[PDB]
Amino acid sequence: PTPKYTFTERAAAGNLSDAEILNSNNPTGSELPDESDVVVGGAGIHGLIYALHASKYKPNNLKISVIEKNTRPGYKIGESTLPIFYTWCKLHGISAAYLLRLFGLKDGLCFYFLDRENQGQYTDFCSVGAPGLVLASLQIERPMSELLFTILAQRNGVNVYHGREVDFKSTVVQGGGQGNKIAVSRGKYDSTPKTIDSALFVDATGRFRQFCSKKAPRHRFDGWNCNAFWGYFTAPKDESKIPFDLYEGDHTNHLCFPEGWVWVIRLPSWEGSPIANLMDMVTYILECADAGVPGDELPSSEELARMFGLKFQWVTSIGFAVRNDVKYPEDLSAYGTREAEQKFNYFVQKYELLQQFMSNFELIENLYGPGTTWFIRKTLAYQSPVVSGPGWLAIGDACGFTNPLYSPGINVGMSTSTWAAQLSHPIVEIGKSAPADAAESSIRKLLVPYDDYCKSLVPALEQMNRFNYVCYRDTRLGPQVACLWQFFAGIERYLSDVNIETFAHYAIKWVWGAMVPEYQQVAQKCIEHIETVPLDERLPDAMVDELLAFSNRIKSAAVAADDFSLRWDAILRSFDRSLNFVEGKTSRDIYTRQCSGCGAWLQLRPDWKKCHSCGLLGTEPQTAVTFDPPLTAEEEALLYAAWNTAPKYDPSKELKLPTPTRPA
Ligand SMILES: Cc1cc2nc3c(=O)[nH]c(=O)nc-3n(C[C@H](O)[C@H](O)[C@H](O)COP(=O)(O)OP(=O)(O)OC[C@H]3O[C@@H](n4cnc5c(N)ncnc54)[C@H](O)[C@@H]3O)c2cc1C
Ligand SMILES: CC1(C)c2[nH]c3ccccc3c2C[C@@]23CN4CCC[C@]4(C[C@@H]12)C(=O)N3
Ligand SMILES: CC1(C)c2[nH]c3ccccc3c2C[C@@]23CN4CCC[C@]4(C[C@@H]12)C(=O)N3
Ligand SMILES: [Cl-]
Ligand SMILES: [Zn+2]
Repeated sequence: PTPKYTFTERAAAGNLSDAEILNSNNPTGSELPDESDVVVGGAGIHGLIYALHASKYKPNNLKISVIEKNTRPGYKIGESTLPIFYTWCKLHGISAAYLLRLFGLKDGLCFYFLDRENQGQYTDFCSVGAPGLVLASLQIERPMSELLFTILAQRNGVNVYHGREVDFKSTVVQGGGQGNKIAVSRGKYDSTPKTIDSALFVDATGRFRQFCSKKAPRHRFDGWNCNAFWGYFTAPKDESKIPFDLYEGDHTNHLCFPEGWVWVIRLPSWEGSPIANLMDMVTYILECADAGVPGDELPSSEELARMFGLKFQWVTSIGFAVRNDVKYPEDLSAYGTREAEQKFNYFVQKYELLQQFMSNFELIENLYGPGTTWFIRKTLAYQSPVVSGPGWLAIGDACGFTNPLYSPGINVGMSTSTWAAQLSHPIVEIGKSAPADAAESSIRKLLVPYDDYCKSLVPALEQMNRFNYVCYRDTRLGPQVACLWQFFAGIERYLSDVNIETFAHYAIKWVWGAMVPEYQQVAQKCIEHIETVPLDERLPDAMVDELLAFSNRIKSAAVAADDFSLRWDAILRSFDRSLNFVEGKTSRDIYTRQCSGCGAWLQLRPDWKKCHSCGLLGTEPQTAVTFDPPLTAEEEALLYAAWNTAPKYDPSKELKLPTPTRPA
């Protein structure tokens, strides 16, 4: 495809504001419709996942308008995504060759556990992603992902209006398909608000809970909660001075310690780019995805920046997520002038390994505009008690949230988004096909499983977070108990079978394994023991002994019961085939490599000879995956064959669950 500069030229020709050039790509047009089936408040990632999944699940059935108050896709924290998310992208027609032009490569999760009372000591837990011919995971800049999903939505009959705000004071939401009247303005100053008459409202306003907070107060869990503070840093090409052995920048890296943990995420940034130019670049990438352009013939990230007049750079997202029962010194003005800055630099110098690590990174000033060098957010975890009701439902963060750790936010949260997308078709049709009282009753009953799933979802994620946090207080519990159980219970068994039709059903069965019984039994023994040791104390060695032995005893039976064949010793660096810990083990599969030219991390596959980020040609041999233990040519061919394309929908197939096989 020859690249078009439609939006760049349209914007210049009419001197269009940012929201005006975006809204001009709507199928219905730049202005709001009088009527719609579904109005979605908020075009965060979940508002857009919802609209894309709803229209793709059953095309040309629902008219859907998304209202987003940001004039353009705004900054958001929450950048790490997982195989289920990529699979969802691939099911919606965008595979890794195209996604990697926009987003950073993620190849598994690695953890380093720092000893507090013995500064310099650490242990690790390392896993891998997948071969480039199986799948990828992504590190996404959220203004870019929201742009990609806006454009994809508009190309699929969904209207998306930026710079428009739902007025939750004058909006009327009523049940039984009688009719919502959603008030949409450009802000509180706006004299001329519009109304969209509609059947269903979707609250996707995130943590702001702008609608469902009117139906129930925010709910907090017992015990400590968490705070976060973070910033953006350079991404070094040469990672060899990082003080951890075998560190790799294309993992989501976790630096863990008694008070909490630090995320390290390498991802490219498009900040400084004009919005119209970005629309042309994204539109071109989708046209390339439509045409099936091979990766080696697709222009590199940097070439796209030159082609469309964009700004491109590599940055590292580094942040703290710590408990809110930590004791800070009263005076912290030696570490900065803002609180977020102060607590960040204070915590860095509390750990010699953190200070040594951070000394490889240079701080970026105001990457996302003024005032954005530092971020802080306090009291992270919460739950919405009421997530649906007559005329409305809520998705994503508006239902609840726990912690950045293991990225439940996007990757687990999309179970609600996609299930709600599927549920919306009968909800609207019920309203159009039955009188009001019966419609409201039938819809209420239809939504009981959605309400009940949501009600139980956040508490299970909360216990998962506390399980990991308490085990992060010891350098043996962290890797050998918490991480081991998360990956065993939460690895996505049978993901290669998921399609558009089964996706919501599969996703709600995942929950990162947090509902698995043996997982909760180990999680409860650990939490019950460790929560009785004050944070400023070291866990007694006998307590670690007892917990480690308990976990390994439950583990052996649950592992034996699982009927899913996995090369566990190839996927977890520190464990053998039966998930036994091996003290010195170091052998794992190798799926990635770092570009000698630009530093970007690449997936190994024979048909990707050039770097997708800068276009530099690597040597042919480098494209060879290393399987340890080895695979035959047939075993390798059989692997890649399973992951080529998703299966057609068979209404007689039993859905195979991601969680491990029950013992019974
Ligand atoms: C420190 C931290 C780190 C995290 N890291 C990760 C991670 O690595 N991976 C991960 O998966 N998750 C992560 N999360 C969680 C993640 O950020 C959220 O789960 C995710 O962004 C939820 O997005 P959403 O679409 O639900 O809401 P949001 O992205 O918050 O979108 C809400 C939207 O609603 C709009 N809006 C609000 N009011 C109105 C109105 N009246 N009219 C119109 N529009 C309105 C806002 O402008 C906004 O665009 C992290 C969270 C935190 C706090
Ligand atoms: C299931 C998968 C998405 C996955 N989910 C994880 C969760 C936590 C830690 C590691 C993983 C992995 C690595 C896997 C294991 N599978 C072996 C055959 C195909 C596949 C898919 C992929 C692979 O190549 N790598
Ligand atoms: C298992 C089932 C009760 C179910 N449980 C859910 C939970 C959440 C969301 C959706 C579902 C569904 C829909 C299913 C999926 N199954 C495919 C083969 C037979 C069956 C039974 C039924 C079917 O036809 N529809
Ligand atoms: Cl993650
Ligand atoms: Zn390169």
